Amino acid sequence: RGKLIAVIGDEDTVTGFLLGGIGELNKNRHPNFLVVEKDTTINEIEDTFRQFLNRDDIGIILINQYIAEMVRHALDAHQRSIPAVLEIPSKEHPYDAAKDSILRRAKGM
Amino acid sequence: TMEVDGKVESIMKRTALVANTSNMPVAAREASIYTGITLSEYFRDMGYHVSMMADSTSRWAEALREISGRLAEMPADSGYPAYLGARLASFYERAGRVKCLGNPEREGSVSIVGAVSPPGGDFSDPVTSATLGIVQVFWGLDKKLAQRKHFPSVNWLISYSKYMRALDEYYDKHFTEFVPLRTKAKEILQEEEDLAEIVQLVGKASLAETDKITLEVAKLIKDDFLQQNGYTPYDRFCPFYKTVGMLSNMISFYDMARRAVETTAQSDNKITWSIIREHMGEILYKLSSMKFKDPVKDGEAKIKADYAQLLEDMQNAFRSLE
Amino acid sequence: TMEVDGKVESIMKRTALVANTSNMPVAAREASIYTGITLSEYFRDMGYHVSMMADSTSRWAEALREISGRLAEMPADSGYPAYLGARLASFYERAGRVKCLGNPEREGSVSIVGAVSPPGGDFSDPVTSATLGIVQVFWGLDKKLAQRKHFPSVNWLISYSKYMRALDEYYDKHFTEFVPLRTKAKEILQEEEDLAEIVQLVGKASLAETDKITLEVAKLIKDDFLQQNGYTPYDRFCPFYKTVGMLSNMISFYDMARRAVETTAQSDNKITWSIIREHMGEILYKLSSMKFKDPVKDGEAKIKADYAQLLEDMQNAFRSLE
Amino acid sequence: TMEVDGKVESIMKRTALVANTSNMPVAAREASIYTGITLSEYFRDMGYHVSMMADSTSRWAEALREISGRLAEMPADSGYPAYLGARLASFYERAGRVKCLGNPEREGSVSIVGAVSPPGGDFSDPVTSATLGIVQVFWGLDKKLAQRKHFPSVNWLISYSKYMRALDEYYDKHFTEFVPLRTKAKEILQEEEDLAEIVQLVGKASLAETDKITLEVAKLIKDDFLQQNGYTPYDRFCPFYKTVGMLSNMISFYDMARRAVETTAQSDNKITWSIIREHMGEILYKLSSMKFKDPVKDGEAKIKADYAQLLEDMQNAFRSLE
Amino acid sequence: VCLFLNLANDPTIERIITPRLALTTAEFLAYQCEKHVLVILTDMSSYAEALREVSAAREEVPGRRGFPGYMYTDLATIYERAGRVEGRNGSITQIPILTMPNDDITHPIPDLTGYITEGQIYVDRQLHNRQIYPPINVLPSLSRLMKSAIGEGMTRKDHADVSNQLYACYAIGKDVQAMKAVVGEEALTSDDLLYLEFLQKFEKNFITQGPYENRTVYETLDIGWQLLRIFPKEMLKRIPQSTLSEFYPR
Amino acid sequence: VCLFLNLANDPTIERIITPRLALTTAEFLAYQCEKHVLVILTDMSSYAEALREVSAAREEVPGRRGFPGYMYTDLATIYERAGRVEGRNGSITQIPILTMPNDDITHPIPDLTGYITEGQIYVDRQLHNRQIYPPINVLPSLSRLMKSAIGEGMTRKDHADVSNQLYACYAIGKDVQAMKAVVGEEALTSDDLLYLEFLQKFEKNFITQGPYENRTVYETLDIGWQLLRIFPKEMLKRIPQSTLSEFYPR
Amino acid sequence: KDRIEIFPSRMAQTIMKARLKGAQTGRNLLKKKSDALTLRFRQILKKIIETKMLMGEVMREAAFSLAEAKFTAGDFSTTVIQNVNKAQVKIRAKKDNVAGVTLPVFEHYHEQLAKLKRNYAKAVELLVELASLQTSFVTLDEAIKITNRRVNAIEHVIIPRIERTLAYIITELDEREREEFYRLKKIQEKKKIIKEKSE
Ligand SMILES: Nc1ncnc2c1ncn2[C@@H]1O[C@H](COP(=O)(O)OP(=O)(O)O)[C@@H](O)[C@H]1O
Repeated sequence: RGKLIAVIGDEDTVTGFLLGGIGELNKNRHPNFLVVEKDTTINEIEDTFRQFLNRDDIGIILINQYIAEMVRHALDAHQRSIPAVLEIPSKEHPYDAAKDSILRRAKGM
Repeated sequence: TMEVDGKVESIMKRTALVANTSNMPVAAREASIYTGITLSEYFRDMGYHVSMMADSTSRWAEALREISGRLAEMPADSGYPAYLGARLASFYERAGRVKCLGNPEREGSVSIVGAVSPPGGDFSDPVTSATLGIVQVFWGLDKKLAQRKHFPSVNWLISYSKYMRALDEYYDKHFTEFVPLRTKAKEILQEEEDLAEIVQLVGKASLAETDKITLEVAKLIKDDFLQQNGYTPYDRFCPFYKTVGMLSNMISFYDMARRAVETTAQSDNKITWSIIREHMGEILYKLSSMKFKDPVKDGEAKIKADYAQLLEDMQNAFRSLE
Repeated sequence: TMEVDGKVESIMKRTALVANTSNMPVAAREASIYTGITLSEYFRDMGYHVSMMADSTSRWAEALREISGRLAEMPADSGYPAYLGARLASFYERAGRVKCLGNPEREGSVSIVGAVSPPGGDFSDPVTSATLGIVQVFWGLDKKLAQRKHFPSVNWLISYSKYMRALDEYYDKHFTEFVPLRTKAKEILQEEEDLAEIVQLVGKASLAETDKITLEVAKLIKDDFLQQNGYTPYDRFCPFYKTVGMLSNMISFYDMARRAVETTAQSDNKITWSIIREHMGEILYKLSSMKFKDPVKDGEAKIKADYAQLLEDMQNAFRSLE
Repeated sequence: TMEVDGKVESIMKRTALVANTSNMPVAAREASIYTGITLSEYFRDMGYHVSMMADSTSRWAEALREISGRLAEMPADSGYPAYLGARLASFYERAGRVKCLGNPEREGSVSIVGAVSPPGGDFSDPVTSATLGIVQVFWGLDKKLAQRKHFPSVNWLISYSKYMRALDEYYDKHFTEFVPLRTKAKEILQEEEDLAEIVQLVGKASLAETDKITLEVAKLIKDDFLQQNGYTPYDRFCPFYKTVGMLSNMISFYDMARRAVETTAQSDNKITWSIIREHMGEILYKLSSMKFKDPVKDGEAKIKADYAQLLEDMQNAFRSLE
Repeated sequence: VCLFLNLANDPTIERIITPRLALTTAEFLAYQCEKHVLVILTDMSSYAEALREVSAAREEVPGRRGFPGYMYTDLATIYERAGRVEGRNGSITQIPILTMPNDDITHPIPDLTGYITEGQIYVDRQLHNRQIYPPINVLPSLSRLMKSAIGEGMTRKDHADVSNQLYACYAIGKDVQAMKAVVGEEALTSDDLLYLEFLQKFEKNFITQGPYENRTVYETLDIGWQLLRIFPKEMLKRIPQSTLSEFYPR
Repeated sequence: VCLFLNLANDPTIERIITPRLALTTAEFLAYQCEKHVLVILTDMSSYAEALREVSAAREEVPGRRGFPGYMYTDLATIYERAGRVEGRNGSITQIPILTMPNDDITHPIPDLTGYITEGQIYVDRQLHNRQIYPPINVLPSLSRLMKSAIGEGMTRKDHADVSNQLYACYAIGKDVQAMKAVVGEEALTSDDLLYLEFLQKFEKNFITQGPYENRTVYETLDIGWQLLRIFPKEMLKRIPQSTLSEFYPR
Repeated sequence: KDRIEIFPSRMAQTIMKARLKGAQTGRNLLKKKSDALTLRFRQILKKIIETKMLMGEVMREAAFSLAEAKFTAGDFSTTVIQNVNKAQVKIRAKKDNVAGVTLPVFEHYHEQLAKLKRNYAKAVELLVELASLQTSFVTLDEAIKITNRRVNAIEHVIIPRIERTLAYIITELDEREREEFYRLKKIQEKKKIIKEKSE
C-alpha cells in the first residue's frame, strides 16, 4: 500500500540505489528501475518514464541530470506534484542548479 | 521671528491675519478669502510680493454652501451652490504677478497657497476637485510620511508643479544645471517606486546592480535630500544654491556609479553596488552629511567649495576603482 | 382563553380592541393610537398593568404625513412632518410604571409595544429613526433569518434592550444565576458572528478547538434556544424558569467543553471538538430536545429535575472523558 | 432605389420627412411627432404599411418639460410633467395594424419605431421607463458595444421582442428551420454570459470543454453574426435568407463541435476545442467571413449554394477529425 | 453638577434652548467664577431633530439629508462656546454625545460635529455585544489635543509614550487575530502570541472598567505599563529608552 | 483669427453671449463672406455653468445635476450653427473644448454635448499621466461624419476597414489588459500576447505624436497597417479579404 | 459590468457599503493567506537549493564508494540488479498544513560493500526529504497562484464594481433630494402667490 521509489540512471546508480533497498517486482513482476545502456534510445526512456508516472504506487522518481535533459519534454509536461521527480548527479555528467524541471517555478533563486 | 539686516524682527511686522473661528457670522467666513485677497492685492499694488494662505478653503466653501442654503438656492453637485467652481476660479485668478497700476514703475505679485481639506483623503469632492483643477501646484502633505518621521511630509509622488516650464528660463539663467538634476532625481524616485513591487515579488537579491544603485541613491535622496529638519540651525532654511549643490553631488554619484556598473558589465571583474559601497563608504557618508553645512557660518563660497571638493573626491575614488 | 384561578376564561374579559382598517378616514387612523393609549392609561390608573400593542406606528406616521401634506406644511426628510419625532415621543412616553393618582395607594403601568414596518426593511426610515430615539427596547428584524424560516426572526446583533440594568435587581434576587448566562450567551453569539465571516471567506480548516466549541455551541443556542415555534403546544409560551434552565445547561456545556479542550491542550491526551461530539452525541441530542419540555404537563418541578439530570449527565460524561 | 416590376425607382418616392432639428423651436417638436403620426395614419388608411421613425422621443419629452416649466406646473420624476406617460402611451397606441375605414376592404399598418435618448445612458430615465411600458419591442443599445464598434450595438441580453410568439406562425411556414436556430442562438448567448461572469473572476483554466465551445461559438455569433457594418455594400442590407443561413451554419458548427466533444469525452482520443480550432482554422474563418457575401453582387442562389458548401466542408472536416 | 433635563416629550423649542442655557451657565461659571467647567451635551442628534422641527415651523425648505442648511452654523454656535480665555483661570471643556443614525459617520450631524470639534470617542457595537464596558473603540477614536493634555507637570512623563505604544500594540494585536484566523494558532510565532495576549488583557483590564470604577490617570498609566510589560523592552519600539529604563522595571 | 475672451474674473452671465457673438461672426464670415471658419468655443463647461446659474436665479425646471431642463436646446442652439450650406462656398467647423467634471463622460454637460454634436475627441487622463501626447483615447471618441468623409476618392479606400480593425484590436487589447490584471501573465494565450503587443505599439506609434508633427492621412493609414500586420490575416475579421489581399502583404 | 444594478436607495447604499467592507476584509484575509503561503514557499525554495547542494556531495561520496567497492568486490552490479526481490525501503504518504492548504510529504520507512550500502541509504535519506520538499513546493506554488488570482480578482473586479455602485447611488440620492427641493420650492412660491392673491 505504501509508495515505492523509482530510478532511471546508469547501471552504477541503479546498483547503488538497489543496495539502498529501493527495487521490487510487483504482482506483474514489473520493475521500478531502469539501466540506461547505450543500447537504449530516447523513446525507450520516455516510455518507461511514462509507465513510472502513470503507475499509482511509484511515489518518488529519480533521474540522472543528463537523462532528464534527454527526456526533458516529458519532465516539463508532468506538472502534478505527487509523483515527485528528482534530478540527481552522475559520474558521467555533473549536476547543475540551472535547468531543473522543478526549479522552473522559482525566479528568486 | 525672521532675521532681516542681521536683526531678529518679528514676522508680524510684515504679516496680517484675517482670523475667524467657526461660530463667527457665516458672511464673515465666506468673505474671509475675499478680504485676504484684497489686502494682498493692496500690498501687491504697492510693489511688494505678497503670499496669501487660506488655511482651509473647505471651510470657506462650507460657509458658501450655508449661505446658499439660507438663500434657498438650488443645490448643485453634492449640496454646494451653483457657482462654487466659478467662485474658486475667480478667487484664484486674483493671484499672479502684475505691473502695478500707477506712475512709479512697479511690479508686485500675490501668491495664493490656499489649503484644502479632502474628506478622508478623497480628492474627489467638489471643493478639492475645483481647487486641484484651478491651482497649478500641489504640495501634497502626507500623514503617512509624518508617522515615518519624514519631515517635510511632502509625499513627492502625488505632489506636482506646473510652473517648471515657466521657471525653465530662470533656472537656465541662474542655475543652468538644476533642470536636468531635478529631472534625474524625479526619474530616480519613480524608478524606486516601481522597483518597490519587484522587491516584494523577487526580493532584493534578484535586483540588478543598476537597480541596486537606483534604490540606494533613491534612499539617499529621500533621507538626506528631501528629508529636512526645520529646527536645526544648519538646514532650517536651505538656500537654493545649497539645494542645487547637494542634488548635483547626489546625481553625480548616481551617474558615475551607473557608468562604472555598465562599463564593467563586460569584464570578468564586474563591479557591484556592494563593491562601490565598500570602497566609498566615506564618500557616501559625506553625501549624507552635505546637509550639515550651515549657510550662515559656512558662506555660499565655502559651501560651494566644499561641495566641489566632495565632487573631486568622488571623481578620484571612481577613477581609481574603475 | 387563559387559565385564571383554575378556570379557563375568555381573553376578551381583560382585552379591548381599537380596530382601524387602512381604508378608514386618515384622521381616525391618526387618533386611533391616542384612543388606545388613553384607554391603557385609564386602566393603569386603576392599579392594573396594561399591555398596549400599536399594530403599526408606521401607518400612523403615514397618516401624519398625509395630513401634513393636506395642510401644506413643509416636510422633513422623506416627506414626513418635522414634528413626527415629537408625536412619537408624546405617544411612547405615556408608557411607564406609575404611582397612580388617587388616595388609595396603587401602582399601575402601561407597556407600549409599537410595531414599525419601514419601506423595504429600511433602517433609516424616518419613523424608525424617530422610534429608536425614544423606545428603550428594539427587537430588530433579520431578513436572513426570516428567509431561512428561523422564528422568532429577531436579529440579536442590532436589537437591544436598555432595561437590563434595571432588571439586574430582579434577576439577582429571583434568577441569581441568569445574568452571567446571558452575558456568556451574548459573547458566544458575537464570537460566532465574527468566526462565520472567516469560515466562509477563507475556510474551516484553520479553526482552533475553542473556535469549534464556540461555533457549535452557537449553533446549538441559535437552533434550540433562540428558535421557538409558537404554534406548538410545548413552545407557545416558554416560562422564564424554562428559559433560564435551558440557557444554564447550554452555557454549562460551553464552559465545561472549553475547559476540557483548553486543559488538554499542550498535553499528550489532547481533546478536540470531534472527540466530544462523537463521545456524547446523546448529550447534544438531549440539549437539543430540552426545548420540547411542555410546562402544561411537564410541571415546573419536573422540568427543573430533568434539566438537573441533563447537567448531571454532562458532568459525568466529561468526567469520564477527563 | 428599389425594384418595382423590374424597374428601379427611388425610395424617396415613398419617404416623407418631417424635420424639426434640435435648434428649431422647442414647442414645435411635439407638433412634429403628431404631424408625423398623422401622415402615417393617412397612408395607413389607403392600405399601405407605413413605418414612422420617431428620431428621438426624448427630445419631445424634453420639449414638454420646458413648456411645463414655463407654465410653472408641478413636475413628475426628474422634472417631466405628470402627463408624460399618458402622452407617450396615446402616441404609441396609434401604431397597430388596422382594417382601414371605408367601403373598399383594405389593411394598413403604422409601425412606430421610436428612438429614445436616455440622459447619461441610464435606462431608468423617466422617458425610457415610460416608453418601455408601452412599446412591445425593446432594442436597447449598449454604449460599451458601440465603443468597440460592435454595430448594431443592440444589447442581446436586455433587449426583447413580444412578437415572437405571434411570428412563429409565419416563420414555421416561410423559414421553417429558423425558430429552433433562434432558440439555440439565444441559449448559446445566455450560457456564454454566465460563463463570462465566471471567467472574469476564475479564468478559463477550469472551464469544461463544452463550456469553451459555448464561449467560442458565442464569440463567433457576436463578432460575425450579430454585429453588421451598415456602411458596406454587403452588410447594409442582410436579407432574411442570409440572416437564417448564417445562423444555421454557426448553430450547425456548434452542434457538431458539441457532439464530437461529448461523445469522445470517455474515449482516449479526447477531442477538445484546441484540436477543433487547429484542424478547422479554414472553416472557422469561412464562418467568420460568411457575413461578407454580397446580396446584390452575389445572387441569392449563389449565397445559399456557398453556405451549403460551407456546411458540407464542416461536415467532411468533422468526419475526418472524428 | 448642574443638570438640565429635556425629556423626549417636553417641547422641542425647549430642546433648542436647553444647550444654550447649559452653555450660558458654563460661561458664567468658567469666565466669571473662574472654575474649570465640563459641559456634557447628550444626544446632539435629538437637538438636531428639534432644530429641524423649528426650521420646518419657519417654513424653510429642508437642506442636506432633510436638515437645515445652517445646521453647521448652529452646531458651531453651540460647540464653540468653549476653551480657555486670556486673563481668566476658568475654562469650558465640551463632550457632545451623538447617536450616529444608521451607524453612518457621513450623516450630517456627526459630519458637521467632526468638522467643528477636535476629536471623537467611538462607542463600538462590537465591543458592546462582546459585553465590554465602556465599549470605547480606541482605534477609530482620536483626541487632536491629547499632546497638550499630557506630559510632565500635567499628567506624567511617560503618558505620551505609553499611549502610543498601547495603540500600536493594540493595532498589531487585532492584525495578529486576523492572521491567526487564517493561519492557525500553531503557525503563529512567539511575538504573535504575545500580541494576542496583550490584546486580550488590554480589552479585559484597560478598556473593561465597570461603571463605578474611577481610575486616576496615574492608575490608568500603571495599568498600561502592566500591559506593556507583557512584551520585552525591545518590542516596545515606540517608547524611548529613556522612559523604558525608568518605568518598565517592576 | 478673431478672439472673444471672457476670462475667469469677467462677468458670469456675459458668457451666455460670448459663444453666440463668436458664432454670429463666423456665420457672417462663412455664409456671407464665403470663408472657411473654424470656431473654437473654449470651456463650454463654463458656459453651461453660467446657464445653470441663470436658470437657478429664474427657478427654471432643472434637469440632471441641477442644470436647466432646456440645456440640451441651448447647447444645440450653440452647436447647430455649423456645417456647409447650399449655394454658398463657406463653412463653419466647430470644435468646442469642454472639461468633463470629475472625468465623468456621463455628466450632463459632456453627455448633452455628445447628444448634440457630431462626435467627440476624448482626452484621457490615463494616457496623459503616462505622458502620451495627444492623450486621445480613441475608444470613447467618435466622428459621425467619418463614414462619408473617407473611402475611395477622398483619402484612401482602406481607411474605413483599417479604422474599424484598429478599433476592434484596441478594444480587445484593453480587454486582455483587464483580464491580465486578474489572471497574471502566465495565463495569457499567444493571441492575448499578440493583442497586448498591438496595444503597446498602437499607443506608442499611432496615438503618440509630436506636438508639431503633421502626419498625412496616408502616413496615419500606413502606421495603422504596420500595426495591424502584427496579427495574421485570419485575426483581422473586420477587413474583407479583398482589402487584406491588396494592402496586408506590403 | 460597471454596476451591481441595485436600485438607488438608502437601504441599497447601506447594503453596498456593507458589501464593500466585507469584500475588503476578505481581500485582506486572502492577502494574509497569500503572504503566509509565499513565506513558506520561499523557505521551501531555499531549503530545496540547500538540499540540492548537499546532494551534490552525498551522491558524489556514494558514487566514489561504489567505485571503491567495485575495486574489490568486482562486477557486483549484475548480481545486485538481478537480485531485487522486494523493496527494503519504502515511502509512506503524510500530510502537512500551511494556512488552509494541505501539502503532501513523504515518510522514509523500512520493510567496502557495507560502506556502499550505508552511503546509498544516507543518499536515500536525503532524497526522500528532497522529494517531500519538492512536492510541498509544487503544492504551495499552485495554492499561491490560486490565492493571488482570488485577491487580484477581488481588488480589480469586485471592489471597483461596488465602489462604482456606491458612487452612482450617492449621485441618484442627490438627484432625489434635488427634485424634492425643487418641488418644495415651487410649492412655497405658489403658497406665497396665493397669499398675495388673498391680500
Ligand atoms: N449599422 C451600423 N454600421 C456601421 N456604423 C454604425 C451603425 N450604426 C451606428 N454606427 C456608427 O455609430 C455612430 C453614431 O450613429 P448615430 O446613430 O447617428 O448616433 P446616435 O446614437 O446619437 O443616433 C455613427 O458615426 C456610425 O458610424
